Amino acid sequence: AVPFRRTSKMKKRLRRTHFKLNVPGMTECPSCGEMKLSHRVCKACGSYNGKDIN
Amino acid sequence: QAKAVARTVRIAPRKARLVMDLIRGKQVGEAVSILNLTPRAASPIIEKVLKSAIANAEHNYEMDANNLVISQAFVDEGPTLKRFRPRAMGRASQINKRTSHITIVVSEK
Amino acid sequence: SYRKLGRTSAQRKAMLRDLTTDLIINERIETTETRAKELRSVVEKMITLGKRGDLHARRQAAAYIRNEVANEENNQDALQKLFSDIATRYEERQGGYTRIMKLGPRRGDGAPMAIIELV
Amino acid sequence: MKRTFQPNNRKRSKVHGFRSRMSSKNGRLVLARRRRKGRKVLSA
RNA sequence: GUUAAGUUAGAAAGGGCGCACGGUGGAUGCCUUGGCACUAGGAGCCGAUGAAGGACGGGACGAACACCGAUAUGCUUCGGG
RNA sequence: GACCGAUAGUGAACCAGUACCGUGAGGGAAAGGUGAAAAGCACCCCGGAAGGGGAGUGAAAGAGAUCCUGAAACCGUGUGCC
RNA sequence: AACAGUGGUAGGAGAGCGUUCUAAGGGCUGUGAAGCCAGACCGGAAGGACUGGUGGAGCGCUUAGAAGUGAGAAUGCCGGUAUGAGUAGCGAAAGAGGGGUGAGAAUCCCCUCCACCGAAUGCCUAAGGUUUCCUGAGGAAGGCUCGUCCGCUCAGGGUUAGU
RNA sequence: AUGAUCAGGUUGAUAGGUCUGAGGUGGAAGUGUGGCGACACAUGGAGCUGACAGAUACUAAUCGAUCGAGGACUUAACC
Repeated sequence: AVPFRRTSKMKKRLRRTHFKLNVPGMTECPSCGEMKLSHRVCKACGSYNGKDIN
Repeated sequence: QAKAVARTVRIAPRKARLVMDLIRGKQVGEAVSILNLTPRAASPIIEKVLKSAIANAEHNYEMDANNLVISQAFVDEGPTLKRFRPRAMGRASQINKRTSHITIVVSEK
Repeated sequence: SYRKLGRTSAQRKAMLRDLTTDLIINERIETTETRAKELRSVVEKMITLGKRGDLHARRQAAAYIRNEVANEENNQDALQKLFSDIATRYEERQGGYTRIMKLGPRRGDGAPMAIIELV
Repeated sequence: MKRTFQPNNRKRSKVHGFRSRMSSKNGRLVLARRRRKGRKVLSA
């Protein structure tokens, strides 16, 4: 249970080539103005599905 | 052509680079949106200094909010805080608390 | 199946009882997603129970929900407030007395919050 | 799991105190060489 | 534009090699307040008339160095300036 | 001084026999450099600040508090070829 | 000119290269030295020039002398930085919900339920520690996360005995 | 395990409710009777039911967005 050799630079990058994290999914808010996630209520306008939520 | 830097903000540079690389080369007005809507540790810091970067237009040479894009931007290491976490068998292992420099250079197109 | 919520059955049951009492208390809950998903079904069977509204129903709902104060000036306890007001309000809609609104996750842990309200 | 050092001010000053070291001749040599060395805390 | 079987650029999730610009880190160069070894000279003891060395304390705020001793960041009394 | 020029030279060029370790005897470090002068950043913008971007001083700001020079390991960013 | 020779460990011999000082003579330098960085230049070698960029004051050459004089290895020593690897771990435990502060709230404060201990995880008080106690500010470091918070920092304040 | 696969996303039965069931536990409470009494009876195969199977638009699968074709030489063959 020990690394027998050091891992070289290209091996290190080649392992890390999948560890990049994906973008979220944005959608334009029902209330105008800004960006929001899908299926989340609006953070700024405070609305969802056209309806208003306090 | 505006530039702002972070200059040793206490955060691991790799954990910075992961959320940092996804805004490379796209329009700022939606880049700020995707970045404050992704939950990461680094997102408020890069949010802050990116808004400072676009904010270098007020008492500055004049550009405008639209037609403006990130040209190039990167994360650079700062000096590391040496810390010694105690460990079993009295071994006294050593840990590194890293700091990072974050660069944003933004130009109009 | 049904979720475990990261705790064994005793404090799990105590947890759900406490949340549903809170729901009847203030008709609107902010909590995480999975607590909301397993919350919905149980509070709405208590709503069916209150709609039934007989004495066997009173004792059954007493055996699960707990006695807080719900309208202090009338000293209305949660049981009687349920059994009088909310059953009379929602007697007509034969199911689905709950709504889930999802939000952005918390700063602390990225736990996905949800809005629960009774409607 | 009683460790190797229990603190006691009285026994400490009795067995390593300034009077205790000055009482002996050999302790006087200890004082002299420590003072020549220049230690801040010169005796216990 | 159908065959048919043949021949070939082409890519890049990423990477490799060169180039450029960075950061980190403090090597190198330069410098010296210090130190080493000596030369010539002086001096080669102090202490109950209380030593060596300390503790405490003293300043327009308070710490530490340095100075001093309830006469406490000094004083009297000769000289230099 | 055909002695050293800060991993050297005393352990100690720097509040060192200190910090620290040991119950005690004892052991015993690391740590020099802005500028000629602080003339050390008025004022504005981002921000809670930190930090930056401007304006100003200087011969220099890449000279802005380990601040002369800033090699290498290491780590990034664009790319010419594959 | 001719002839012959020219693998090589231990080894032995001869030629040299380079560094720091020191004298002698010569000169180079803010019109930019040393050092650094980059080049497709020169010699048989160790190496040595030239041209740019940085740098902002010292240094070559000639001949001779004197050396703390040449590093890749010693499980060498010191400093810095990689690899594991975004992995292991995050140190016995039941919270949850609403309000409030705040730039930011699972972690701070208020309230309601629930839970745990209870010959103790309660209350006094030794040894020991020495302000950690209280109040008001602050959140760079300490807090195995966060932290508006404290046993952290800062500024004050606090211990009264004839028994 | 996460990816992945599959069923679904408002002209829809995907999941959770509601109603009806299967099945399981088995005689709920509250009444009234008898009994001093612990109790036993009737109301009544009552009451309750996690995953199971049918219906039901009650609640949630909304507005969005992103990716993703335009095609080289010869022999046969015919526009």
